[PDB]
Amino acid sequence: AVVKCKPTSPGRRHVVKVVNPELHKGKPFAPLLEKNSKSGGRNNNGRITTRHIGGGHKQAYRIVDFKRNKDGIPAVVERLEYDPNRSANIALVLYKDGERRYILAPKGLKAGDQIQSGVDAAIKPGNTLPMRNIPVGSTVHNVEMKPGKGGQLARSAGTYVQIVARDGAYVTLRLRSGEMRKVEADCRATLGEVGNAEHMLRVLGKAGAARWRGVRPTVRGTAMNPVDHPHGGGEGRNFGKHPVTPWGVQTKGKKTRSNKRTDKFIVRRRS
Amino acid sequence: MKRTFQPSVLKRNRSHGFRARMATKNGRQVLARRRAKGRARLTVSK
Amino acid sequence: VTSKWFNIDNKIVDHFP
RNA sequence: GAGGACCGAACCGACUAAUGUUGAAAAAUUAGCGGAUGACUUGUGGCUGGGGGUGAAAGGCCAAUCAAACCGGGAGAUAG
RNA sequence: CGCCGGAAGACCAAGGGUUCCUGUCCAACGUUAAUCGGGGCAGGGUGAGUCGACCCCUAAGGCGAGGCCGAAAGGCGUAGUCGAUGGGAAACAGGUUAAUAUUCCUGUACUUGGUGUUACUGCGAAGGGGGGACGGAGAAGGCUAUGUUGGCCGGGCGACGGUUGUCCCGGUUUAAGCGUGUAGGCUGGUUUUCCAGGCAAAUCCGGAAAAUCAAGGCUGAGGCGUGAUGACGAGGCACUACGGUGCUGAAGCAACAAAUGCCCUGCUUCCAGGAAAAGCCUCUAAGCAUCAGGUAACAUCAAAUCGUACCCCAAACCGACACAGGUGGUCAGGUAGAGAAUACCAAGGCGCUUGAGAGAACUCGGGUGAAGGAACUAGGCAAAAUGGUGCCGUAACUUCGGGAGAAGGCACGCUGAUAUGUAGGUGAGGUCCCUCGCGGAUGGAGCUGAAAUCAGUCGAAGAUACCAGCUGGCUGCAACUGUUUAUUAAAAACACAGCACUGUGCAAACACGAAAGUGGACGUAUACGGUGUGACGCCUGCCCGGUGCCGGAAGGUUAAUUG
RNA sequence: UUCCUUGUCGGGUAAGUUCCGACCUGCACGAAUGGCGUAAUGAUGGCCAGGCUGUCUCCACCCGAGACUCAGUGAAAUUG
RNA sequence: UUUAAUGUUUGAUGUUCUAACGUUGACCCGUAAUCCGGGUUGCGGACAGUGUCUGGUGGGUAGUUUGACUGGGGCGGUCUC
Ligand SMILES: N[C@@H](Cc1c[nH]c2ccccc12)C(=O)O
Ligand SMILES: [K+]
Ligand SMILES: [K+]
Ligand SMILES: [K+]
Ligand SMILES: [K+]
Ligand SMILES: [K+]
Ligand SMILES: [K+]
Ligand SMILES: [K+]
Ligand SMILES: [K+]
Ligand SMILES: [K+]
Ligand SMILES: [K+]
Ligand SMILES: [K+]
Ligand SMILES: [K+]
Ligand SMILES: [K+]
Ligand SMILES: [K+]
Ligand SMILES: [K+]
Ligand SMILES: [K+]
Ligand SMILES: [K+]
Ligand SMILES: [K+]
Ligand SMILES: [K+]
Ligand SMILES: [K+]
Ligand SMILES: [K+]
Ligand SMILES: [K+]
Ligand SMILES: [K+]
Ligand SMILES: [K+]
Ligand SMILES: [K+]
Ligand SMILES: [K+]
Ligand SMILES: [K+]
Ligand SMILES: [K+]
Ligand SMILES: [K+]
Ligand SMILES: [K+]
Ligand SMILES: [Mg+2]
Ligand SMILES: [Mg+2]
Ligand SMILES: [Mg+2]
Ligand SMILES: [Mg+2]
Ligand SMILES: [Mg+2]
Ligand SMILES: [Mg+2]
Ligand SMILES: [Mg+2]
Ligand SMILES: [Mg+2]
Ligand SMILES: [Mg+2]
Ligand SMILES: [Mg+2]
Ligand SMILES: [Mg+2]
Ligand SMILES: [Mg+2]
Ligand SMILES: [Mg+2]
Ligand SMILES: [Mg+2]
Ligand SMILES: [Mg+2]
Ligand SMILES: [Mg+2]
Ligand SMILES: [Mg+2]
Ligand SMILES: [Mg+2]
Ligand SMILES: [Mg+2]
Ligand SMILES: [Mg+2]
Ligand SMILES: [Mg+2]
Ligand SMILES: [Mg+2]
Ligand SMILES: [Mg+2]
Ligand SMILES: [Mg+2]
Ligand SMILES: [Mg+2]
Ligand SMILES: [Mg+2]
Ligand SMILES: [Mg+2]
Ligand SMILES: [Mg+2]
Ligand SMILES: [Mg+2]
Ligand SMILES: [Mg+2]
Ligand SMILES: [Mg+2]
Ligand SMILES: [Mg+2]
Ligand SMILES: [Mg+2]
Ligand SMILES: [Mg+2]
Ligand SMILES: [Mg+2]
Ligand SMILES: [Mg+2]
Ligand SMILES: [Mg+2]
Ligand SMILES: [Mg+2]
Ligand SMILES: [Mg+2]
Ligand SMILES: [Mg+2]
Ligand SMILES: [Mg+2]
Ligand SMILES: [Mg+2]
Ligand SMILES: [Mg+2]
Ligand SMILES: [Mg+2]
Ligand SMILES: [Mg+2]
Ligand SMILES: [Mg+2]
Ligand SMILES: [Mg+2]
Ligand SMILES: [Mg+2]
Ligand SMILES: [Mg+2]
Ligand SMILES: [Mg+2]
Ligand SMILES: [Mg+2]
Ligand SMILES: [Mg+2]
Ligand SMILES: [Mg+2]
Ligand SMILES: [Mg+2]
Ligand SMILES: [Mg+2]
Ligand SMILES: [Mg+2]
Ligand SMILES: [Mg+2]
Ligand SMILES: [Mg+2]
Ligand SMILES: [Mg+2]
Ligand SMILES: [Mg+2]
Ligand SMILES: [Mg+2]
Ligand SMILES: [Mg+2]
Ligand SMILES: [Mg+2]
Ligand SMILES: [Mg+2]
Ligand SMILES: [Mg+2]
Ligand SMILES: [Mg+2]
Ligand SMILES: [Mg+2]
Ligand SMILES: [Mg+2]
Ligand SMILES: [Mg+2]
Ligand SMILES: [Mg+2]
Ligand SMILES: [Mg+2]
Ligand SMILES: [Mg+2]
Ligand SMILES: [Mg+2]
Ligand SMILES: [Mg+2]
Ligand SMILES: [Mg+2]
Ligand SMILES: [Mg+2]
Repeated sequence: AVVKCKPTSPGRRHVVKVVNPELHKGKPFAPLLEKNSKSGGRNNNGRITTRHIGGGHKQAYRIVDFKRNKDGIPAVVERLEYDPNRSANIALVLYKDGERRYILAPKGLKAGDQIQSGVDAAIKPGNTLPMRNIPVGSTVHNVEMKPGKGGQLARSAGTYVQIVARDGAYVTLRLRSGEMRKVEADCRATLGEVGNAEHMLRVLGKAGAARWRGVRPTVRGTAMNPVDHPHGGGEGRNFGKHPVTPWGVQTKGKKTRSNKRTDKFIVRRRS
Repeated sequence: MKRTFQPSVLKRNRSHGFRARMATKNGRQVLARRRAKGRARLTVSK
Repeated sequence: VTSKWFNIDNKIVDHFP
């Protein structure tokens, strides 16, 4: 649920937090953890290649199962957990043979529920099938783009995809951006939407709350000198030029996609 | 107040030492110039 | 050097514009 | 028993005034001043290199040097 | 006599390198003299199985066989191999030198290997599993370091009134190890049968089923016992080459208070969700199978090499100086106090390497001031004032938290009584139980001890010193805490939570790179980048002609090419 | 943000080019290079009052460190 | 002159295909290896992408220019006949 903090301090007045009482209060499953060191937005040349990144809390990577290729063996959800590396929540599932894995938690999934993957699985949320066995119109998530590669679409909190049509070897999906696309019908997808759909209702409340997430402050280009940004300079506040990125390219309207080899899979761009 | 030279013999050697000069092509150019000139101490070593 | 801070201080130096 | 909560030492800063101005000091002292569980502070190590870095953005900082560092060379540049 | 005493004392890391200690010298060095010195000269001094490095293991990062890429030089990177600021076996007390000591000596210990004998026996990894192994805050409870008082022991009977007592001074210390297993903390235990899991196997780990048991196990400060009939010990005595050296040696207890240390890597809670690898335990594979190998006891051997002096808030390091500067960690007594603030002291250490006079103007740093009280000035700048604890009391406005310590006011010492010291805290002896114990109940000796009320009393003054808010009214700007021109600008500037537009369908856009690649991100449109605005409230009107961007494609013009 | 300009009117003062309230003749405001408000906050700008005072009328005395004399050591800028 | 029928390119367009080429899909081996290479297969596929030439855009970056007279210079005016 979303709760509003009381204004007992200027830094608490506007904070809204999302509290889920049914997450796990404990340490995560140790065998499925890994090391995740930060970068500061710097590449192998030592140079800043993405700006406004740096700092934050230490985090551990949870090895999440995006492929779901353990076909035919049922699993039971053991608990729901907090993942620092993604906006959605993960679930820990135990297979009938004694293997534990992490999956993205769909909406409505709670501890004790039964999930299964493969061509013979039932049509209920949390189940993974190839998309030629999923009825048209269904709402799916964690969609594969190439068979056997692992899910890459609709992986964020509250997102999903719709299977709009099927024709021979391809299905037409409506992506969350409102964009039609064709994928091969042998790609798998999980039934249902991604949980934590109230993740967007939170309000950070203070400037230090965003430094906990590893985001350094942004300086407006219009507040620089001409040697720094194309927007800099002037006495008082002057703009008098068309907006551009710090490397000179026009923003606010110009289109940047140029990929001629995947253009055959785009039925219709977003609007 | 704090000055610019804060000694540390570990970083003095990992920066300017003999084995650091020898590790690159330009470092070995410096050592060849100091031998030609005739310097008694080639590097900051011991 | 060059200073003689009062030969750098430009209230003292730049007195007649 | 929360909090970029409160008062206040260590610690980090630098708002005012006086002294000093071939200084005790190439930026300090004295008396007051701000923050003081945090967007804090500090030790050791590492990475980014000059039209380049880094910059909560002052053309600020990059070894007392910065509207383009320092060293050597072109070089005895050119100088109505 | 004065000064520091959360240091101006003691111990280290970094850095320096002989400055350390003894004899001798005073030319130069020392902001003066020097018989002195961190100065000159000569000699001496640094002792380790356990402390540190080296060593085994890794982080960020480096290098990198092959490899991919690049005019050359080279770039990136796999297997690997390095790289601590982190993980990994083991020693304490006393004595001793002029100068080293957990290193030497005395006493008492512990750790890991090799070899050998004896006894029993399934051993084996580059592989599997466990473990190592981890956040912020908060609250205590149990302790100890440590301190105070009493008892005990040794000495004292006082330069001036008094001082054989409810008097004065000093001491009252003891370790690692080894034994026991306690306050606390976590966890259900045992056996059997089966199994799509753990790159193969597994008796190990994971999972499923049944029977049985109400307990078992893991961890753990402190205390107690021993170590220890020892050592140390106030003093006394005997010498002194006057610095010290030799000998002997009493008491060596209890109560109370108490940590920021320990149990505690615990427990509770929150969201921002909190290293890796080895040592270590265990399971098997290939292999070997009267062996080898493993477990235990005993005996024996080994534990190499390098550091070790001295200074380290400093005259020895960084600042050209014997320079009001800078410099990480550890230790942390008393009386008042909430306190590591502040005042006076202890242990300990110092008086800052020119002095002697005098007592002009002026400058610097302070004290007091008649009457007035901002008239000063750009401006109450600077000074003066306020200042503590407890209780009463407190407006507009408000986002309902605030404002607010609003404003303002009252009490405050000492002595006596309530009460020969109260409420509270701690808790002995004793008695009973049993679980005969590091136990439970009762009990209250002794110790410690606020706050208040009544009564009296002194001063001009009782928050007496040090320490320690000035307050209120109207208004501009920026919501706020932050950041910024090291070294003349701290702000109304930058940031910010929030808002909007816009790009991006994943080999993403985008950025760094002749490239390979890398970041974005081990993310996936509730995500990511760019741009502007800037909490919140009420809102954000008209113009697409110009420049830009987006869509269109009929027609006009239009390159290489062809010829 | 307003040149003319110390606009005019009201308030506060004995006296107010600043301040506060209004008016609108906006040289030359105005709606995310946001408009108008706003509790709390600020070493933020302006103005007013109480207390307090050597800031001042208008200075006087005292306490120390220099300045002065003696002994010792011993500079610098500058200069036909 | 118009027209078609004929065989061909040769162009244009379109649709199929696979064998170049791509693969930051899966699996197997070198191998103790998320690099690389080889192999088997899937999906794309003569497209994409790279070279040479070419039109456009291009303060992202660079080199430069921005007159003289003048009762100081700028502003204004003038500069030859
Ligand atoms: N006058 C001051 C400050 C100062 C230092 N350097 C300066 C240069 C210019 C002006 C002033 C200064 C001094 O001498 O310490
Ligand atoms: K592990
Ligand atoms: K910004
Ligand atoms: K500007
Ligand atoms: K608290
Ligand atoms: K740190
Ligand atoms: K340069
Ligand atoms: K001398
Ligand atoms: K000197
Ligand atoms: K270390
Ligand atoms: K093992
Ligand atoms: K088992
Ligand atoms: K030593
Ligand atoms: K106060
Ligand atoms: K400030
Ligand atoms: K700024
Ligand atoms: K966006
Ligand atoms: K990554
Ligand atoms: K227009
Ligand atoms: K237009
Ligand atoms: K138009
Ligand atoms: K105006
Ligand atoms: K008036
Ligand atoms: K009046
Ligand atoms: K405003
Ligand atoms: K301020
Ligand atoms: K104000
Ligand atoms: K292929
Ligand atoms: K092409
Ligand atoms: K003239
Ligand atoms: K003339
Ligand atoms: Mg950004
Ligand atoms: Mg932003
Ligand atoms: Mg600026
Ligand atoms: Mg520019
Ligand atoms: Mg302007
Ligand atoms: Mg605070
Ligand atoms: Mg302070
Ligand atoms: Mg600063
Ligand atoms: Mg100051
Ligand atoms: Mg100060
Ligand atoms: Mg304050
Ligand atoms: Mg404070
Ligand atoms: Mg923080
Ligand atoms: Mg500027
Ligand atoms: Mg220099
Ligand atoms: Mg500098
Ligand atoms: Mg230049
Ligand atoms: Mg030349
Ligand atoms: Mg020359
Ligand atoms: Mg004192
Ligand atoms: Mg010497
Ligand atoms: Mg000496
Ligand atoms: Mg002398
Ligand atoms: Mg000395
Ligand atoms: Mg000497
Ligand atoms: Mg490399
Ligand atoms: Mg190693
Ligand atoms: Mg010594
Ligand atoms: Mg392991
Ligand atoms: Mg006696
Ligand atoms: Mg006696
Ligand atoms: Mg007498
Ligand atoms: Mg006594
Ligand atoms: Mg290893
Ligand atoms: Mg020195
Ligand atoms: Mg020098
Ligand atoms: Mg001195
Ligand atoms: Mg000093
Ligand atoms: Mg310090
Ligand atoms: Mg003190
Ligand atoms: Mg002493
Ligand atoms: Mg005097
Ligand atoms: Mg007076
Ligand atoms: Mg008087
Ligand atoms: Mg008076
Ligand atoms: Mg006046
Ligand atoms: Mg006047
Ligand atoms: Mg003042
Ligand atoms: Mg009022
Ligand atoms: Mg209230
Ligand atoms: Mg109230
Ligand atoms: Mg009050
Ligand atoms: Mg105003
Ligand atoms: Mg502000
Ligand atoms: Mg502030
Ligand atoms: Mg400054
Ligand atoms: Mg200043
Ligand atoms: Mg300043
Ligand atoms: Mg962005
Ligand atoms: Mg703005
Ligand atoms: Mg167009
Ligand atoms: Mg008036
Ligand atoms: Mg007005
Ligand atoms: Mg404006
Ligand atoms: Mg405008
Ligand atoms: Mg508008
Ligand atoms: Mg606008
Ligand atoms: Mg406004
Ligand atoms: Mg004199
Ligand atoms: Mg003299
Ligand atoms: Mg001269
Ligand atoms: Mg240019
Ligand atoms: Mg151009
Ligand atoms: Mg040129
Ligand atoms: Mg001219
Ligand atoms: Mg003229």
